[PDB]
Amino acid sequence: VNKERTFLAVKPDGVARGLVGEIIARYEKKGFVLVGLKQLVPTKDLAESHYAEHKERPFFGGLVSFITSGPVVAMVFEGKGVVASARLMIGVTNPLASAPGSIRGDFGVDVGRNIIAGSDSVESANREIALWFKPEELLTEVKPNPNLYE
Amino acid sequence: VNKERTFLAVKPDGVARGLVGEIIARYEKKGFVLVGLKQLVPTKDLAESHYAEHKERPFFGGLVSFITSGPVVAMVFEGKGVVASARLMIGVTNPLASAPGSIRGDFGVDVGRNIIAGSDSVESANREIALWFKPEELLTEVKPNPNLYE
Amino acid sequence: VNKERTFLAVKPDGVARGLVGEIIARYEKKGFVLVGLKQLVPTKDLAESHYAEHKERPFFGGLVSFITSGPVVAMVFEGKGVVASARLMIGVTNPLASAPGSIRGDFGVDVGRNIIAGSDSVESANREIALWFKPEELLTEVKPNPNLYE
Amino acid sequence: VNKERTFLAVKPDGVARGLVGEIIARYEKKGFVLVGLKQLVPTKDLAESHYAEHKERPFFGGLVSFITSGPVVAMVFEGKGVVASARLMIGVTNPLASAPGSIRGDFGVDVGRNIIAGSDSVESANREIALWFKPEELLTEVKPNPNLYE
Amino acid sequence: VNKERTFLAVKPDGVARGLVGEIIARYEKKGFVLVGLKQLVPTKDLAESHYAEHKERPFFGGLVSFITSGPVVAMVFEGKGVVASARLMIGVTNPLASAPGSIRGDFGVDVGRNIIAGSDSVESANREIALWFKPEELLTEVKPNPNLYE
Amino acid sequence: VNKERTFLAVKPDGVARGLVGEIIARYEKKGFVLVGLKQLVPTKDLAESHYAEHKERPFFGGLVSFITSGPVVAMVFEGKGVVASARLMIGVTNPLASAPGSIRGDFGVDVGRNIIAGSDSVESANREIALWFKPEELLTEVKPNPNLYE
Repeated sequence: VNKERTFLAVKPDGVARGLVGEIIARYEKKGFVLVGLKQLVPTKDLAESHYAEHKERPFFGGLVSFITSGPVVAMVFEGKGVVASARLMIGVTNPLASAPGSIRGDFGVDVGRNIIAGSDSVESANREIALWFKPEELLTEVKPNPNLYE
Repeated sequence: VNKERTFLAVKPDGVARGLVGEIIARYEKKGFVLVGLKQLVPTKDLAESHYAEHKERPFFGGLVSFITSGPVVAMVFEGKGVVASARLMIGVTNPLASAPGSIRGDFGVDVGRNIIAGSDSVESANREIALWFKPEELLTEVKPNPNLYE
Repeated sequence: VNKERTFLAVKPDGVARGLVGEIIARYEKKGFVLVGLKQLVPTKDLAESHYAEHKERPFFGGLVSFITSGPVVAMVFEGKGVVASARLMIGVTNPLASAPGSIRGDFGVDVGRNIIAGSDSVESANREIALWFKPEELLTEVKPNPNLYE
Repeated sequence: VNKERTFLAVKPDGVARGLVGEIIARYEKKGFVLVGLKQLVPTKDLAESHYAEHKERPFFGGLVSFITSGPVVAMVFEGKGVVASARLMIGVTNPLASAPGSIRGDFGVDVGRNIIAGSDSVESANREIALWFKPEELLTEVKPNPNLYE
Repeated sequence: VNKERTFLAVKPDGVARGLVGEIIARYEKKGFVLVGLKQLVPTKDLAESHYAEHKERPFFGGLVSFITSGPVVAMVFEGKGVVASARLMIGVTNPLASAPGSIRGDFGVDVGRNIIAGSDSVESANREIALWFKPEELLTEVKPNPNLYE
Repeated sequence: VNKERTFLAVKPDGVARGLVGEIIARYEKKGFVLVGLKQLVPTKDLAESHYAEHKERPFFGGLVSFITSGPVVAMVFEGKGVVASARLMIGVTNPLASAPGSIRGDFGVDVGRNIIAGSDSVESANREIALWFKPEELLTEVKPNPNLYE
């Protein structure tokens, strides 16, 4: 189904480096539809909840500290297979090993400053969307270019 | 002063044509800082207030109808001379007469589908920002790349 | 009216320099619709007819010789004000004096190797289209993106 | 040998989405030479012949219907290993699984709207070129940039 | 004549912002030929000599201080009318008033951080080239693409 | 460590094709820092030393002949994992088999005209840097954007 949605966050390093527009344009060109979008400086509570799966790990603190250190651009994109497709467009965890053409492959060098993060599964996407966005902040009616889907 | 701000709205035609990222990237490359950003479908009340200066004119209705017909990406950019600079980057009212290199010059053809609109003066910017955005939706602390200003 | 058409020819120097795609993309992004397109090596008869307005001038021979020296990409674009708009996107006769952002301003240096030429008026466009293209080579039904025109 | 040729068709969805110039530019930058180019609306006879290998399959009808639904940009490119190289530049059948950097990976989302198709072998290329183009529509003498081949 | 040369320096702010490649590519696409190129951190003596025309003015000190504050990418480009053409591609002194499409118009905001500077006349170019480059650092034989000049 | 360095040379075919700026921009966008840069026409002695590992092979002569046939743009980039990362950004030896998104994948077609070459290991990088550049030609103090490294 064409209504799958994923959550993407341009982290503070991506915003600070002026990469927001470049990133959004890659998803728009692909044909995914923007369904939610806003810039905010995450609070500690929102960050700890977002990274809750890592809470027992040592690196949890650093992830929380970094994401609340500056503005973040949060967005929700809709489309067929968007969850896995957006991860492929992002690259792998280590930017140095990500292929040229991917966001991290083209712009990043360090695991801890890897620019953007997207949901890893439909289930986590559904959880993340509900955490970061109020229902009224998301488009209800979506209309993709008519030349994108059979 | 380097803290001047302007309000820009990517209208429904610009969002529908997948031009949001392209537009944001032009302002980021220029060195202006994103201070507010969100997508919303304007209500009639917000639209009539935004276009209040034209309320006695015949074309008022059409402007209100069009802007509430679909999603809009609202944003606030900060920087020296941003109000006039952003207008220059946009082009003139008629896209056909706008120079190649400007947003309307590169992407538009009709006055009524001219993609984006920006504040025409600091005073109108201040009014528009307060209409479209709550104070907590705007960054308070802004940090431009350190190589941009003397 | 939205059905005006203009004739554009990417000259041999533009084809040889690998600029065909770059040029077509500029008109597509603008919103003009491709209505005719083909590559051919012009015959002397077609060239002399195309440049017939200059036939009494000394430089006529050189224009004819150059345009028949290699492949040319001929195209017809449709849209509101396309004739004048396409000239503005091209630049002025001398590439050195053309503004950055225009095709000649961005890519050319010499009057005699100025990459592309477009019709100078609706009347000349109508004549040029009929010279270079058979009626069955042109789209009859045209459908522009629906977000381009009011 | 440097004179191998392949047939590429930008399908109706690619033309409708304004991707013709972007696609041609990718092959020009690569160093392949444009040897044939035209826009046409395929007739049913030409479509059934093009897709003749699938004629016994159920999905044959849909392929024929779609390709004759609007304009197509047909082209022939020449160069060493162009047949396999052009397929690699295109991506795999499913755009969602195509790598960022490839045409389908960057712009497509659905198998049935996958933008462009290229010959799968030299033999099929030779058949397709002869179907879509008359011999006089193809360049006989080809001259690649002199810095491309040893 | 096609052998005119101009001197361009990407100042410390341009180097620091990662704009070197973008700038060089604009001149290469235009058709000008790179005849000299190097990165160096200017010494005070070289800076005072470069800005010698302003030595009696108050702002002289600041120009000298800034240009010696970090790496500079110095280059010499060759081609017809390159001196005036390169200035047009750069924009005017104030980046805010420079047109979109020009380097300063697209990337700058402050007079004192205006990214790049080029020779203002053939005479000053000849002086600047001799100051910044040793004769053996410059190409003697130049070969422009053959499709650029008549 | 973040101070690893690699040597890259845009070969004569890359310079001749106007690809210098495009290539430098890819490394700048990635976040690597330019630490050395110059254009020169290699002497036979420098070439034979650069390709010394192949001196017993038949193709040695051709490599030496080609690299001394015209200008070369030599550069040194600094950053974490830059040696392997730059090779990945370049592609594989055969441009036809290099993935779209890589420099050779996007721009090349022949093994002998493969545009650019980078060090294959830290040890060879250290040798190549010392061969092509004098110590005073390299930046001593390097400052990467502060948003690149943790």
